[PDB]
Amino acid sequence: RGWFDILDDWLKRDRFVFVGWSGILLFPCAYLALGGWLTGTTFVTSWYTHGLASSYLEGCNFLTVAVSTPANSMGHSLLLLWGPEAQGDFTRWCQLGGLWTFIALHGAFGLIGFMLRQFEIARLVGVRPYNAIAFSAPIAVFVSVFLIYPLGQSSWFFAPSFGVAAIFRFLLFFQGFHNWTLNPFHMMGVAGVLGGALLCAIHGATVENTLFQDGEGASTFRAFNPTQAEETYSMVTANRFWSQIFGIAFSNKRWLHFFMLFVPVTGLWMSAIGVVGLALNLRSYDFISQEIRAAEDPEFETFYTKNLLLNEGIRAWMAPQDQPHENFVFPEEVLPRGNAL
Amino acid sequence: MEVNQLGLIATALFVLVPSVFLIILYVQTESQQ
Amino acid sequence: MEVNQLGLIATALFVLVPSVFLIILYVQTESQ
Amino acid sequence: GTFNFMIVFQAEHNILMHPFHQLGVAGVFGGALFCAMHGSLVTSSLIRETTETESANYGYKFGQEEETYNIVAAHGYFGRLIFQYASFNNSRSLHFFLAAWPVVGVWFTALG
Amino acid sequence: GLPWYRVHTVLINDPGRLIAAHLMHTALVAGWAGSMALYELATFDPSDPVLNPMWRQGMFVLPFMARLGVTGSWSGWSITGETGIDPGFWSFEGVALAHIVLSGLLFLAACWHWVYWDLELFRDPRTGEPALDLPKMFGIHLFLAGLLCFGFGAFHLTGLFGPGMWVSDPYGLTGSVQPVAPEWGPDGFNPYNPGGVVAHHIAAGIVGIIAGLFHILVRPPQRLYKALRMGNIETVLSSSIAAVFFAAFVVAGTMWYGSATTPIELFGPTRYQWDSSYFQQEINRRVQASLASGATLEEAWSAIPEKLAFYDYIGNNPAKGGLFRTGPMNKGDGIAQAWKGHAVFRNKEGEELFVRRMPAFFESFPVILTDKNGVVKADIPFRRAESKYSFEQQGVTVSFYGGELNGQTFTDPPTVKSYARKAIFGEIFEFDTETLNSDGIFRTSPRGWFTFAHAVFALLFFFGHIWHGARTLFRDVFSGIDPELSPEQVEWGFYQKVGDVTTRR
Amino acid sequence: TITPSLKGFFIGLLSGAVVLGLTFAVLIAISQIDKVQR
Amino acid sequence: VSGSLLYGNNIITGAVVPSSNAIGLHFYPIWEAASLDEWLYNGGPYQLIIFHFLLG
Amino acid sequence: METITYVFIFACIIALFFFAIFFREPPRIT
Amino acid sequence: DWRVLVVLLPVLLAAGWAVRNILPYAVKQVQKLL
Amino acid sequence: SYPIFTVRWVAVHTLAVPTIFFLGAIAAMQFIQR
Amino acid sequence: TTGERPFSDIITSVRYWVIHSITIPALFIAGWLFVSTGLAYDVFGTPRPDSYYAQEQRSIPLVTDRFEAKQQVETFLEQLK
Amino acid sequence: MEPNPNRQPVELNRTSLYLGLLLILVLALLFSSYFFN
Amino acid sequence: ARRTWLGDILRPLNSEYGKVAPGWGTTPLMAVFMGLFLVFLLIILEIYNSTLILDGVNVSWKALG
Ligand code: CLA
Ligand code: CLA
Ligand code: CLA
Ligand code: CLA
Ligand code: CLA
Ligand SMILES: C=Cc1c(C)c2cc3nc(c4c5[nH]c(cc6nc(cc1[nH]2)C(C)=C6CC)c(C)c5C(=O)[C@@H]4C(=O)OC)[C@@H](CCC(=O)OC/C=C(\C)CCC[C@H](C)CCC[C@H](C)CCCC(C)C)[C@@H]3C
Ligand SMILES: CCCCCCCCCCCCCCCC(=O)OC[C@H](COP(=O)(O)OC[C@@H](O)CO)OC(=O)CCCCCCCCCCCCCCC
Ligand SMILES: CC1=C(/C=C/C(C)=C/C=C/C(C)=C/C=C/C=C(C)/C=C/C=C(C)/C=C/C2=C(C)CCCC2(C)C)C(C)(C)CCC1
Ligand SMILES: CC1=C(/C=C/C(C)=C/C=C/C(C)=C/C=C/C=C(C)/C=C/C=C(C)/C=C/C2=C(C)CCCC2(C)C)C(C)(C)CCC1
Ligand SMILES: [Fe+2]
Repeated sequence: RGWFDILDDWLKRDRFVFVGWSGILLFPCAYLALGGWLTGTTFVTSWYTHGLASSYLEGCNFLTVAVSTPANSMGHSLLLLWGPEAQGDFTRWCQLGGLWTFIALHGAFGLIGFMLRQFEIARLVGVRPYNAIAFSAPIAVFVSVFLIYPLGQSSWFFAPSFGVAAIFRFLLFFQGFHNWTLNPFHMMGVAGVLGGALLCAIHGATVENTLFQDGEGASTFRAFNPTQAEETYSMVTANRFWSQIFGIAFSNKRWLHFFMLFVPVTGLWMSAIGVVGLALNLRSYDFISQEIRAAEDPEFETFYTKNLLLNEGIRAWMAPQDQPHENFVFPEEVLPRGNAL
Repeated sequence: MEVNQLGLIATALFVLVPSVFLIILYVQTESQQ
Repeated sequence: MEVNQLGLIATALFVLVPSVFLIILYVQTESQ
Repeated sequence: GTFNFMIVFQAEHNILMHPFHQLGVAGVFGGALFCAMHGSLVTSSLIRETTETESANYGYKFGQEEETYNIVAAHGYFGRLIFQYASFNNSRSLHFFLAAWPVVGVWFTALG
Repeated sequence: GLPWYRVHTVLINDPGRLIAAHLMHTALVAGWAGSMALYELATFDPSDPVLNPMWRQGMFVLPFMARLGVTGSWSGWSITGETGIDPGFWSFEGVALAHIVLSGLLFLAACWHWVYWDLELFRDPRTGEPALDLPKMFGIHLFLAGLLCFGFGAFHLTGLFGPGMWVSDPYGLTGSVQPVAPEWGPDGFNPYNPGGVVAHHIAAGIVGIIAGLFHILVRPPQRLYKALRMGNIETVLSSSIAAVFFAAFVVAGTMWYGSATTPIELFGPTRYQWDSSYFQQEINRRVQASLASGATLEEAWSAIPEKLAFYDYIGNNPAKGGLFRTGPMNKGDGIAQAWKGHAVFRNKEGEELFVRRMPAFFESFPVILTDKNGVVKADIPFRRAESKYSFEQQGVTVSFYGGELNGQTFTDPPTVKSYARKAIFGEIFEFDTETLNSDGIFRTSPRGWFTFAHAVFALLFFFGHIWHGARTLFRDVFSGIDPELSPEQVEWGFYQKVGDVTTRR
Repeated sequence: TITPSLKGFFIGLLSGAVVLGLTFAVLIAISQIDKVQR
Repeated sequence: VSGSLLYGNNIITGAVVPSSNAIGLHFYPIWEAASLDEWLYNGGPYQLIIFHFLLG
Repeated sequence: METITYVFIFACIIALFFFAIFFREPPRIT
Repeated sequence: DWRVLVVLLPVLLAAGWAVRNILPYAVKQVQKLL
Repeated sequence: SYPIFTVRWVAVHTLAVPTIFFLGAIAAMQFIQR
Repeated sequence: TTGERPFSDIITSVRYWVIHSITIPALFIAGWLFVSTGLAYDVFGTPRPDSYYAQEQRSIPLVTDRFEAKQQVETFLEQLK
Repeated sequence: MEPNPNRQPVELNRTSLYLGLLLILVLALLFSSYFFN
Repeated sequence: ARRTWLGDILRPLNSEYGKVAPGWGTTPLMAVFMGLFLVFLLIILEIYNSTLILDGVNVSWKALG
């Protein structure tokens, strides 16, 4: 019964918000990532890193406000407050993009803290730790996208900035420069997310329409008791229904709920891998066979060659404002354009 | 189309090797029960 | 050497298919 | 061709900046999240019916009348992961929430 | 029946067959190494380390042999281009042979240990159950690890008893295997200092010996044994995976940014060398200094070694590849033959013009010409009808200094434009595209392929860590929660401390 | 010798120490005052 | 625009292409075409497919 | 050859569908 | 500068006001910690 | 006999307090003109 | 169920609203002042509508050096003095 | 010397086989275009 | 089980399964090495990152001559 054990006691008390040992990492870091994002979006500009306004103070609304990435010139600098870039000056630190590293790193340690909490609470309660395991998928996306991707690039400048329209911009960048929609790892992600949403909706709907009549009321919610031993819907009728509508159905509730874990988690992991490739401009940009034929045969046209024309438009039209440090000057006559437009 | 020749053997094997593996485990499961 | 590159897939399936057949029969024998 | 359609749609309609598309993403991302959540929570709270050498799935038999996981145990873990009252203890309300969130998000993105 | 995803769990309580599986894994890995080297040897062109170095030929294990001092072939060539050497037995071939003989001896060991699994050594003398004393194993293996880490650095890297390692000048021109002296001061933590690699293995080696010794004599505290399930071989798997992905991240990173152990003559340049125009500045330095020392234009550029000029070319940028663009870089832009010369563009007014270089992000990039001050004075227009900067209007010409086109000037717009189109890639080379039937699309280098693979495996191994760590700490409920978990344990307030049933109220 | 960034390092290092230590000084105390009965 | 496998597409790039802008919203059944060759050039299959699919 | 490969794989999936539906392990109650 | 105390004054009065209305009840909780 | 200051108290005010301050600043912002 | 005071019971209590009918507007006013005084601009370095560009300037004042970047935006700010 | 007591039978039910084949066939269908390139 | 010459030799090396030092043992000392090793990785990392800048430590290729 020493101090360590006394603190364990106190951390693990059953209270409205459980603390745990993981709370020591989670809570400060989660609160600081979120404070940094609300602080930056309210007050802080992107003028010096990006030539953009990005805060409510400047006239931005909820969609356009962002905590923007540091200037490309900062490389992959940690941009510590006390570091040689900002030399302790909090004002300069904001103006140089320090809040982006602040948010990203405190955010990274918070996700760790959060998944530690999932492990901690599951051990204390005596459940298997599959919810923690599932949470590995959001971690993978976060690190690959916000950390790995810009680390393979020239700077943090090219990571996503923390904001609604700034993320939209990130999406469009990845189409035009990486042709990310063509990437089978994104496609596997798409099918995991869409497959997830489908499973979510189809499983909720099935339970609600194979219910057992357990209460007298038109409102079927009242007739469930959290401690009842009985399944509250018929798996048998659900199974016959889906077998006759769709041909196959689930017959094993355990497989079903595992598959629900499996689909979206795997989807996310696959997309993380592909972003890791893009860290290196290692893209699924082209099909070589298509380019060779099309170079030689100017009547050959597919949706594949149509979409690269659009990526070419995107790059040339957005690059100068989206990468100001490159001092891209594209005179009117070099801009790719179709007829009339 | 000027397509990578090894795509064919790669697709074939990518398909055949894992499938044969599955079949092997299935048929020997059925012969138990 | 300017060989027939269809020969590689031909050789490969020549071996894999019938060999797979035998392996499947043998394993299902060992489990009954 | 799909990608072509969605790139042109964005040029001509700025769909990313359209609230109904944003609700679609909310409905699709949330759908995937809650699929994972519900799957991981039911999976987390399976009742030991098997040994370490067999699939846990064999602990459920088709049409058995008892439930095959402990929802109070799942509630107790998830309520403590967040706080008690952000966690469901009624399986009907939970599965209706599961159904409604993606359905409505996608209604909206279809309406977008 | 075991499900397919669990078949190998039959080793968990069977140390001999575990060893036999590890032996078999080691066999397959050493056999791969031998087979890969032999394939590379069968496909490598040693005849031009200037313009057809190994990293252009998609060589992957070759450079790791070269890094540690294997540089010659029994055939008389060496990767540094000298001819008529006798490398002794430790040629590329001898090394590939060694690993194959190794693979074979490992294979037999595995058979023996699989059959003779029931060795008394593995049984706990008290209880007669199989049992591994993992804390002591750790100390033994750490001690070995330290010995070898120490000797690697003490003897091999020094050249004390051994060859050293690949070192080179900052511009990867004059590399060779050299013995390296330890750097013991603060610059040995500089990743670009090879002497730090020596110091590291000497110091870390000794620390390994000491810790090994600690870990053989000193039993783990009871608190820690219980906390980390030190009775459970899977806790070692979880921490071992963790360590492995730590290290895989480190090695992807130093491969991508570059360090003393990933030199550009064996792996190719980094993308940052293009980003910062690293080679271009050195090149311009040399010409400026050639001209200050009263050399003609022709003379100063002809003095640029081709090797240096080839680095200043975006086709060797590892960030210009594609995921399904397979094979060696030569399969894309072809096999570099000659440096054509440095291209100078001038408008009709004798102004010198500068082609804006393609950045690594861009699959395609427009041709824009500028003056020393950054101002646009010529381009290739997309829309012709309102174009004001066309090469035709501006009278752009290209003159070549050095290389094969030295002293030549082209004025016909189509040619001028054509060299302008290559000048965005940097320095302009002649390529053989026929030999490999090159398709003209940039591929990444071994630097790229290595970083991609190791960053992906690392990320994947993080999930391994999480999986087997969860299984170690929740072994008791792997198969399900206790079927008599009552609500008091799980409902709120019942216990002051969560799950601690001794704190009711 | 002793450079600005090296002073900055020690500033960071000491700040972290303070913040961790203070945080743990607080947690030791509260856990000592408000124990579980058992 | 070529959409089918035998005309130089793969699984990723192929498509049944939408019908001609020249048709607009006009109904274009097979029997409104002079011939299948016309119907295929102008993208008749798309309409046939989407109308049957949406009904079905 | 690529055409053949694509259509072959597709055909296998359709056949798999056939077996998965009409030749499933039939579900048996309790 | 002076703007800071402008900003900070309501939050001092806020805390001061809450300080007053809760002080009595807040001491009974501390006595109860043994 | 409830406690007034709890861990809970603190998490609530850790968020609620700067939320309001922030809402006041963003309110003042709607009257800024160029 | 854990021993803290129910939320529903607090926000209907008279004592609660006696404190918070002060503490909420004080915080709302504090925040107002943070902005209305101009302090928020100076703390964070956020440009005022008149100080994005110098009068005849349309160059963004974009940071271009890593370790001189502090001196760079300091220079741009004086190009408004 | 005794025969090894750690051996175990492996199972793959028919549903798992249908699922695994579908996974592989669909994976092949997705990547095949990239392999041919 | 099968006894062998090499097994008898190695025997005492695999003979203390489950043996532990009481209580916390050396754990406080471990934590000193862990804490030191962290600071050491921080320094190594920030040197590579160039937020730590030291005299005579040119973190560039140009530190090969
Ligand atoms: C507890 C969780 C936590 C965690 C994990 C982090 C983690 C981080 N923070 Mg954050 N921070 C926290 C809480 C936390 N913070 C709190 C509570 C505050 C409020 C003050 C802040 C405020 C804050 C700011 C303002 C900044 C960070 C930054 C950082 C980063 C750099 C930290 C660093 O280099 O440490 C270095 C120090 C250590 C690692 C401490 C090590 C402990 C040593 C080994 C012990 C030394 C003891 C000594 C020898 C004994 C006495 C000596 C003698 C003098 C007597 C990192 C991502 C920076 C950042 O994000 O930049 C982008 C940054 O600018 N933090
Ligand atoms: C049918 C359309 C579709 C669908 C379904 C998807 C689906 C996906 N896309 Mg793709 N995308 C599409 C179209 C689509 N895409 C198109 C047309 C393009 C143009 C090229 C892109 C471009 C694109 C990019 C550029 C990227 C994706 C990514 C992704 C993945 C996002 C994963 C995720 O949940 O991130 C959500 C983020 C996380 C899970 C990380 C952790 C988040 C933590 C948990 C949040 C904590 C919040 C905190 C508590 C505070 C909240 C409160 C605060 C707001 C106040 C997913 C696989 C991403 C990806 O693959 O990366 C792996 C990515 O980078 N997409
Ligand atoms: C990884 C562990 C480790 C180990 C085993 C060593 C080992 C060594 N260091 Mg390194 N060192 C390390 C980490 C390590 N260092 C780190 C992380 C840094 C910061 C980047 C340094 C910075 C450093 C400096 C600046 C110097 C050394 C020196 C030395 C040597 C002993 C010097 C002596 O007798 O003074 C006592 C040393 C010790 C008791 C052991 C290490 C204590 C710290 C790390 C260094 C002490 C600085 C020293 C007093 C400076 C004297 C010179 C002065 C004129 C500046 C020895 C080879 C010195 C040397 O060889 O001269 C070039 C030296 O000047 N080291
Ligand atoms: C770390 C491993 C590694 C690395 C980095 C390299 C790197 C390289 N090799 Mg080597 N090689 C390796 C392992 C490796 N090799 C092994 C193990 C073998 C034996 C198979 C070989 C055999 C080999 C040969 C025979 C050749 C090379 C060549 C090359 C070069 C070209 C690489 C290329 O085009 O990739 C192409 C890479 C891809 C197309 C990416 C593959 C990614 C796959 C498709 C992902 C699979 C997805 C999966 C199914 C996802 C679903 C899972 C989900 C459902 C859960 C390059 C230097 C070539 C060269 O130039 O040598 C002179 C060459 O001819 N390599
Ligand atoms: C040193 C590395 C290492 C080791 C020794 C193990 C060992 C084990 N794992 Mg773990 N694991 C690891 C890494 C490792 N794992 C990593 C990195 C991951 C994340 C991908 C996992 C994820 C994981 C899961 C999710 C599970 C295991 C399980 C197991 C156990 C049964 C596995 C089995 O029978 O395979 C059976 C596998 C096959 C029959 C075929 C595998 C075919 C794969 C998909 C592709 C083939 C790749 C190729 C052969 C070569 C490898 C390439 C490269 C990595 C070298 C066994 C104790 C299982 C377990 O816990 O049982 C209780 C389990 O459920 N592992
Ligand atoms: C954009 C999509 C998206 C969001 C917003 C999101 C959000 C969340 N998912 C959580 C959980 C999960 N997510 C899961 C699966 C998934 N989650 C997905 C997608 C998302 N998940 C998908 C697609 C899946 C399917 C696999 C699982 C399985 C879980 C959980 O178990 C967990 C939970 O409890 O869910 C109910 C919660 C983690 C809370 C937390 O860490 O607190 C701590 C907060 C921290 C550490 C701060 C992190 C800081 C972040 C990373 C950076 C800063 C972000 C800014 C402040 C805001 C930026 C906003 C602009 C970008 C617009 C949180 C509500
Ligand atoms: C979206 C899903 C929500 C569905 C709604 C239904 C949920 C069902 C709840 C359980 C069964 C029904 C109980 C009915 C009751 C009901 O549904 O809720 C009412 C409940 C108020 O509870 P009181 O204890 O005030 O009263 C008991 C009530 O049950 C009244 O009946 O709401 C809250 O808990 C308010 C506190 C949130 C404020 C917390 C802010 C600070 C949090 C900081 C911590 C951050 C997160 C943690 C870090 C990770
Ligand atoms: C960064 C930093 C820091 C920190 C910070 C913090 C921590 C902050 C916080 C902050 C906060 C914490 C904030 C908050 C705010 C919030 C807000 C601003 C909100 C808003 C809201 C709204 C507006 C909403 C509304 C609505 C709607 C719209 C609809 C639905 C409903 C509702 C009502 C929700 C420090 C100091 C450490 C230092 C360093 C730097
Ligand atoms: C017996 C004997 C012998 C012999 C031996 C031999 C001859 C060996 C060989 C060996 C070898 C010959 C080996 C090999 C190996 C290989 C392997 C092991 C491979 C692997 C691969 C992999 C694993 C891959 C994977 C993949 C793919 C495929 C695709 C891409 C992606 C990845 C990478 C994932 C001697 C005489 C010496 C001695 C005595 C005895
Ligand atoms: Fe369910």
